[PDB]
Amino acid sequence: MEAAHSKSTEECLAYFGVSETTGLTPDQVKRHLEKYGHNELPAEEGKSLWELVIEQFEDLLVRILLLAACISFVLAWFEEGEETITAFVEPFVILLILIANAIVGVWQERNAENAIEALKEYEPEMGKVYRADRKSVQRIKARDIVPGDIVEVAVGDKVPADIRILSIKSTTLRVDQSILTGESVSVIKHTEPVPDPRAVNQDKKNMLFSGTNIAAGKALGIVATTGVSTEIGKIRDQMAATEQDKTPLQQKLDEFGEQLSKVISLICVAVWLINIGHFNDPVHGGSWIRGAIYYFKIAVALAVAAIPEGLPAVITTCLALGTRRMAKKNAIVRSLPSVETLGCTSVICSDKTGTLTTNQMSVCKMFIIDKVDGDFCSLNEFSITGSTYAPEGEVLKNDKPIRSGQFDGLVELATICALCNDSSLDFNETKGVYEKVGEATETALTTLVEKMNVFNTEVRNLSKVERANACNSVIRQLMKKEFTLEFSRDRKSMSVYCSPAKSSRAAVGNKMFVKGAPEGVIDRCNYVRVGTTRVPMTGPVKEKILSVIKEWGTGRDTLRCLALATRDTPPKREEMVLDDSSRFMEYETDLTFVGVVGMLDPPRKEVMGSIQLCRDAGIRVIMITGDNKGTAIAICRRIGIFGENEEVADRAYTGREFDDLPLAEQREACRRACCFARVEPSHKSKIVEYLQSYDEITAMTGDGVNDAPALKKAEIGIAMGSGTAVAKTASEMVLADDNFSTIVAAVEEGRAIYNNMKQFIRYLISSNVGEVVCIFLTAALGLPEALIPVQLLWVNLVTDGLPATALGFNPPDLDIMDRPPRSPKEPLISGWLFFRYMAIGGYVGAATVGAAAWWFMYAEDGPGVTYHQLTHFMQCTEDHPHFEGLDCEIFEAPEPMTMALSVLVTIEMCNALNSLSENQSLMRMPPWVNIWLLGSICLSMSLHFLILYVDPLPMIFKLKALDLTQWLMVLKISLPVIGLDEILKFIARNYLEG
Ligand SMILES: C/C=C(/C)C(=O)O[C@H]1C(C)=C2[C@H]([C@@H]1OC(=O)CCCCCCC)[C@@](C)(OC(C)=O)C[C@H](OC(=O)CCC)[C@@]1(O)[C@H]2OC(=O)[C@@]1(C)O
Ligand SMILES: [K+]
Ligand SMILES: [Mg+2]
Repeated sequence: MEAAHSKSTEECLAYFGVSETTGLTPDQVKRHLEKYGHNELPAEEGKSLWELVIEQFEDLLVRILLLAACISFVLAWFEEGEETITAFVEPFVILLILIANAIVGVWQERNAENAIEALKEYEPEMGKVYRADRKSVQRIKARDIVPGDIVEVAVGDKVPADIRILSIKSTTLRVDQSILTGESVSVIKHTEPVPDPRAVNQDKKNMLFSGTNIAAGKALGIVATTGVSTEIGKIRDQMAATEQDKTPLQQKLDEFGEQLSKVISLICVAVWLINIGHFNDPVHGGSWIRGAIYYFKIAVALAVAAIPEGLPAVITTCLALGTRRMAKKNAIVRSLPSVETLGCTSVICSDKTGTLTTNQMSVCKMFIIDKVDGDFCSLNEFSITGSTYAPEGEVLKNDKPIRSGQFDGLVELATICALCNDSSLDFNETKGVYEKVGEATETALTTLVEKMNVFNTEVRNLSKVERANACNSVIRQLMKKEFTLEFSRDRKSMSVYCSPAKSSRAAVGNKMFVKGAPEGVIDRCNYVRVGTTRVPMTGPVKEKILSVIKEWGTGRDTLRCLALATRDTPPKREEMVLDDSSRFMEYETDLTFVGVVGMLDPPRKEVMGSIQLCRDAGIRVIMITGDNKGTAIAICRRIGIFGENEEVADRAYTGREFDDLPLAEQREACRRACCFARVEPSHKSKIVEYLQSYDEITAMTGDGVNDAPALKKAEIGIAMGSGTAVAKTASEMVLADDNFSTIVAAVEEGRAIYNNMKQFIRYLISSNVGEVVCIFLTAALGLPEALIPVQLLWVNLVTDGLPATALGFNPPDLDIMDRPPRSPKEPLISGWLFFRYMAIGGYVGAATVGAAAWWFMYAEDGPGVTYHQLTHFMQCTEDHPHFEGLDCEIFEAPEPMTMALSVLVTIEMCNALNSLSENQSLMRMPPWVNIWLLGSICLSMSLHFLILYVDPLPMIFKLKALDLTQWLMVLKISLPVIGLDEILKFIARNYLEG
């Protein structure tokens, strides 16, 4: 029964055909179970260990690599491991990488945490029902509860289903429902219907929501909805229906892999068509099986050359280290790839209280009526110092300090503040500061009362722990608080009914003290207090009171205002019914205005600057607040979201205004809006959707489980460190200190990170371009393998992987927050840069094949063949008494492969430095600029020598070291690559726009 809050207790009982005394019959439970299912959210999504690894191998590059391993493996068993038992080495290495990458997947997944699963923490194991088969109450499993059940809850109970309250057995029922409504304090429940079928949850005063807690009391209810139909259930389903898109880099890599298969596929065909002459060859006289093995030794080399096998390790280690750095700056990143999206944020939607502001409220201003005499009216306005909750401060009139007691209107103002107040103070000895007990707003009032000391209590001789509530306590001993009419939002006030306590001075009698939003309260005043006198409420006095309130709330003060008032002749006690807040407005009529208080919830100190950084970085900032629209706007002005004199008619909206627009104009509103006041959790999600319709990258804050769907949906959901576990698990990032400026500092890192990622991605991939060239020339010409997969893998995982991660530590651009957000569709390599790596790749694939061949042709220690057809090396076995007077195993020699492997290594070290900066020459941007980069390069070079010199490894790698001179040639060949990009860098700077 979705609409139970709007129905009476009788109607709900009749809807289900259940007695409040008996509960459901066993039959009814049977039938209700079948119709409505069990009371629980669905079991976790479907992914198993066997399934996990299949997903690890859906990847296109991973798929190609796997295949490569197989061909490698055949080559092993069908080539003599008796000539070289270092042949079964190649197929093995490949497989291993694939295992690591799949183990990466399962460790990451098994340690991941689903937000929908965090919801289930709000499901109690048990619940209590009355059912017909037994007279006394039954403790049963909560999942066995069914709609129509007569349920019982009490102090400490987590509420098992969405329940329409029937009967409150205790004198009062208080509920902690902060997780659903973000109401900080426990709230009173009642039993009467709530008229509006479209009432938001905060106004369903007669409902208990599944997952919340009973803070006090005891009550009997009827279950309205269960399982997926509850409020927390609807939230689960929104989340589950939310597909989170791939990060831009993820997309670009899938793009790469897609295209990389296509290219590789093309290259294979290419190979075979300059070697199409193999068809004009005689059927007999050729070892085909050696020719076919040749196109497969080259096939596996190709797959290995093209794939940046070390890239996922480098990407993840840079993000990891960025993350550690972010966490020292209060930004706790939950999703490693989020760092990139974070740097892309173009819109930040942020809650105000506690993140743009301190949520540390104090009363800064107050006024009472000084005099009313015709059209003449005079106020007494005061100011109050001290911004903390401490009793430290003074009251000032026209900047002069005054004694509050001297003003009759103020002793009454204080007593209203002291009594119309469910909050208090307490002094903490551990932290050494005063702290709030209750709402921030009301606690500001009890602080105000302490500063006013309106009876001049011997306060000087008072200790701190008792100083906290000292002045308040002498007011609480003057009137007896009989009962209180709790705040509700239909009337936006609350009141307390007091009788005179024992009085030495016989009072007028009972009083009601009320405080609330000024408009409503003031309208219900027929009198204004002037000192101890009372005068009828007139126009000039009203306008004067309201004009000041507007000033304080709407100007640079940005103060939240409460009107304070008392009812001098309340209804007779016996004529009041306290079980239905519907009547409380009527009880709070015919009041006398006594004063207004203005309190401030100040911006965090850093928030000013951050809003300006966002302006500088072209990031829109959207405030979401509970303030009225006029004060929301003013607060925006105060923190720089709006200029002080900027016209913001079309950039500010209330939930009410926003809903009243047709869908088209809701969307246009989101294009420019920077302030939403008094919204519904509904709206956060809608706002995100709209912003995504402008292809925005939206960060969005939240902290309750009611925020969870918007967090899930935003590109970056941002949770509060002090918020719910559920909100955190739905977020890409948690703010350890709740501070908005932490968002902005994380966006900065995200940009710095990605820029450095750009460089080592560009670098590794450009190397793979190169390798693919070498492998291509090997096959295209018909040379002995210049490079082997065993070697190429080593280069791609290790020797290039260290400068790659070193480029992760490229110092950041100083203007990195003076540029607009990066387009998510920005290609990593395109246009002109494409040409640059097109050229560099063409170089290294020639350098590597060259040195290998230079060992063969134009040789000092090689066959020394000057310009011979050592492209026909394969047919040297039978054709040696035909052509060669020389040997033939010289074509499987290590030294050519290690000439190639050495020029590859040396080249990439140089190209790492060309990669320190995209276009800045090492003229203006030296290589010492990256401290760690120069360091890492020297380490890989060691590792080069290690596979050249340490007794086990050379045979494994088909390598043999080269003496004092053969390196000169390695350097002759490989060193120039610097001069190439240094030129192409010069070009971009001076000729194309940039
Ligand atoms: C890695 C090895 C190379 C050989 C490769 O195939 O990558 C290609 C391809 C996949 C693209 C190209 C490569 O194409 C070429 O290199 C031209 C053909 C040369 C053939 C080689 C032998 C004849 C990238 C590598 O070329 C340059 C010149 O660097 C740049 C870029 O890659 C990126 O932007 C990096 C993405 C993380 C992509 O054009 C990319 O596809 C597009 O979707 C992008 C945007 O991805
Ligand atoms: K999200
Ligand atoms: Mg919230």
